[PDB]
Amino acid sequence: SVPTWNGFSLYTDETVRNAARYAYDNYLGKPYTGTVEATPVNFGGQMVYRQHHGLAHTLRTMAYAEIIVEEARKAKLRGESLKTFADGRTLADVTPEELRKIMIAQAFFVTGRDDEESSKNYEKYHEQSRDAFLKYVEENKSTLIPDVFKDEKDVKFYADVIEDKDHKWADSPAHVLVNQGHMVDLVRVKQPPESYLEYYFSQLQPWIGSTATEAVFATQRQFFHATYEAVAGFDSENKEPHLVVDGLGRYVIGQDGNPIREESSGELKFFSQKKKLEENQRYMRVDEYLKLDEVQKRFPGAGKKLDGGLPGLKEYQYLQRLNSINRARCENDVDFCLGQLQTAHHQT
Amino acid sequence: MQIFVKTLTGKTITLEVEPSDTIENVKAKIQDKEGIPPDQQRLIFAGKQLEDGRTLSDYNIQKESTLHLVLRL
Ligand SMILES: Nc1ncnc2c1ncn2[C@@H]1O[C@H](COP(=O)(O)O)[C@@H](O)[C@H]1O
Repeated sequence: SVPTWNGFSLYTDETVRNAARYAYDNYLGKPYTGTVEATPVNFGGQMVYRQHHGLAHTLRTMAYAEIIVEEARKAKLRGESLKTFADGRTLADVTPEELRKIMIAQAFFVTGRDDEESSKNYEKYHEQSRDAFLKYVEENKSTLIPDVFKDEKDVKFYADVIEDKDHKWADSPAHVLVNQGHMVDLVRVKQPPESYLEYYFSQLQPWIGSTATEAVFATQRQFFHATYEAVAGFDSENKEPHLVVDGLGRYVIGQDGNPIREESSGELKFFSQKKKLEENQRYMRVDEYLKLDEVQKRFPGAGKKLDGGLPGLKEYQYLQRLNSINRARCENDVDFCLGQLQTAHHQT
Repeated sequence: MQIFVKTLTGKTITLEVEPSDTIENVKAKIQDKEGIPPDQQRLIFAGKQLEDGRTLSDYNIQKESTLHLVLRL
């Protein structure tokens, strides 16, 4: 039941491009009004007001939604079984028209932010993002309705995804693409990179399968390089403590060289970072976690080493690239950033 | 006392330090070995960002401790 494609592409479809321009012009390129990391930065002569959740971040999430659907479609054509929603659809059933509407919603998903304040203003920023999207649709209803959004009912659905009132991140193909697209962009900052990558992998994999998921994260590395953003390393022999991403916790090796498990082998018991350990215990290391065969079963990270940054560049030199005027153009120029992503996409 | 400083790019910097050392001192050491300006260094331990003026023992940073070096822009 895979639909035929009609040449739809993030890098050529003008509706999607115009949504991003509007979002940048009215929201993403404006100074933060809040207090949390609201102060802008100068990159090689140009100001960038929102370096964490700006234009480049937003365009990359749209770029992720596209490759995720592409890789899902290929997975289902290979005969793979993908996770289903309550109506029986999979990500591989997403139509061109649907993906366009999803991407438009994505372009507004962080327009409502007044700063990088976390958690505390969740509802306010999400509601403000919804409002931005609704204002955009209204001002452009003559071209958007009914050709892009069928009716006002279709609009509200995507409005609701943006607002995210009940955090149903897995409720529909739109919910998964928007929320996981937003989420995985954090691969550009999260440490330790192995723990975070294994976690994100586990969130995306059931929807599109392992092969597709590997391809998504491999392409992401190109997307980061192309938009002058940090490319993480991956070291299966990382000896630092493993971070349990869900809850920001730890696992513990006992006095005996055994992971502590709940009565069953049972689940590894979650350990708060704060809580103290009986003597002779120690946190589980990243390398230990990756060679757990329950982890190896679901994640091909063991025995894998990936070089971060840019090969041949000393770390400080890689900094200068990240700090460049090119990064600034990505954050302030829709056409340029989309151009960078399009080249990355082809490179495959 | 040796601590380990890790970057997103997968680099690990092994530093020979002692609890008395302040965070500037550590940043200077990082610049000595890797040529990264202290200006652009953000050190994190236990999810907490380390402040220049204070020392390692102030944050209960001990031997074989792992720190994150986040790059400041
Ligand atoms: N396990 C997950 N599945 C789907 N989306 C997620 C998951 N974890 C986080 N997200 C998304 O990422 C957002 C958090 O982004 P941030 O504000 O950068 O922490 C959440 O509100 C969700 O939209």
